[PDB]
Amino acid sequence: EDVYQNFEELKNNEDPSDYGVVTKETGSPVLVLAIHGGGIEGGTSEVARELSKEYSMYLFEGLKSAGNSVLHITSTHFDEPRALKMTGNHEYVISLHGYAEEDQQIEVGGTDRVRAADLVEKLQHAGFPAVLLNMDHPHAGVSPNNIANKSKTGLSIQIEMSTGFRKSLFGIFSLKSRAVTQNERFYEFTEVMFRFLKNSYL
Ligand SMILES: OCc1ccccc1
Repeated sequence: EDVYQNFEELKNNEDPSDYGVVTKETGSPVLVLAIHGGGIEGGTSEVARELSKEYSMYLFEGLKSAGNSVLHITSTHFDEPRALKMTGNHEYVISLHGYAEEDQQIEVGGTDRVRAADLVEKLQHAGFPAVLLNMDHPHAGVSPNNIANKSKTGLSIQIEMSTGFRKSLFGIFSLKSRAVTQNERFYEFTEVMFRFLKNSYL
């Protein structure tokens, strides 16, 4: 159970300095969506920002020194106005999440079954620990109420990265230092994603 039921409630309860909405609009068919950025799901801000070099980006970040968990709003409740605008303006959505787990794992779901399966094969071939989630899996992200699915097509890829995988990409795993300690494994991962996105969306 999240602390807030929707963005209007979070905005009325939290100091505006303690979160940030960040957008990059390029006209790319694909939107990179990270609604749990900053301290909420650590490392999702950095993966989103690197992919935004080629793709449109929506980022919601928790910027508290601690207690960013209160800023988590589940995808089916996430209705921040700039997110509703940007998802509606794009053909396809890749949505970035973190979940709690020490082992290195990437769970791939979403409504775009063909591209989710292709992404898992490319990650596995490239030596990353990806599994495809199917429609009855809890992390599937197939709800029409899911922010990632409110696009022109309703086709999404949901990328859920374990704590262990996210911690593997940074010298220092802090709000302050992830963005300036990205390692060789961070660029190898984002290169596989750039390779996949250029090929899979034409
Ligand atoms: O310069 C960042 C970047 C890396 C790989 C592909 C596209 C862009």
